[PDB]
Amino acid sequence: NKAREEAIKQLRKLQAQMKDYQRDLDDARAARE
Amino acid sequence: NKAREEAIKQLRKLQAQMKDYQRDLDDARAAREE
Amino acid sequence: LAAKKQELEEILHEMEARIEEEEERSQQLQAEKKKM
Amino acid sequence: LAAKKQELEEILHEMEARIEEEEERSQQLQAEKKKM
Repeated sequence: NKAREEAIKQLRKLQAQMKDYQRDLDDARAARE
Repeated sequence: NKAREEAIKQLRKLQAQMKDYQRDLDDARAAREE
Repeated sequence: LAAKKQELEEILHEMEARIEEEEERSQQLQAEKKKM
Repeated sequence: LAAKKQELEEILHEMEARIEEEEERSQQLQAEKKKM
């Protein structure tokens, strides 16, 4: 039961890491101009 | 052990959220400057 | 199962927050369509 | 608790479809961004 908290935390981490890595390149391409 | 792993898991989501916030702020700043 | 269902309802409210995130993302999509 | 689990599974499948629509919205976002 308490492992569901760790599962939800891992899911949130894996869902947020993609945006965290993509927004850097987004900022680079936006400020390129 | 499961409680320790869960304690080590809430920081992963928190660190990912902080990194996403920083990168999104950088993206918003770049868009405003563009 | 009581503890499991309590945690699942917590995860459900987190999914509702994620639905709010989808709403924000749709707002951003419309803003991008109208801005560029 | 079993009926509660069934309801939670229903809304979790709802959230899965919502995440699918989220990825599709991200595809539309990147398409609008590259549309030039």
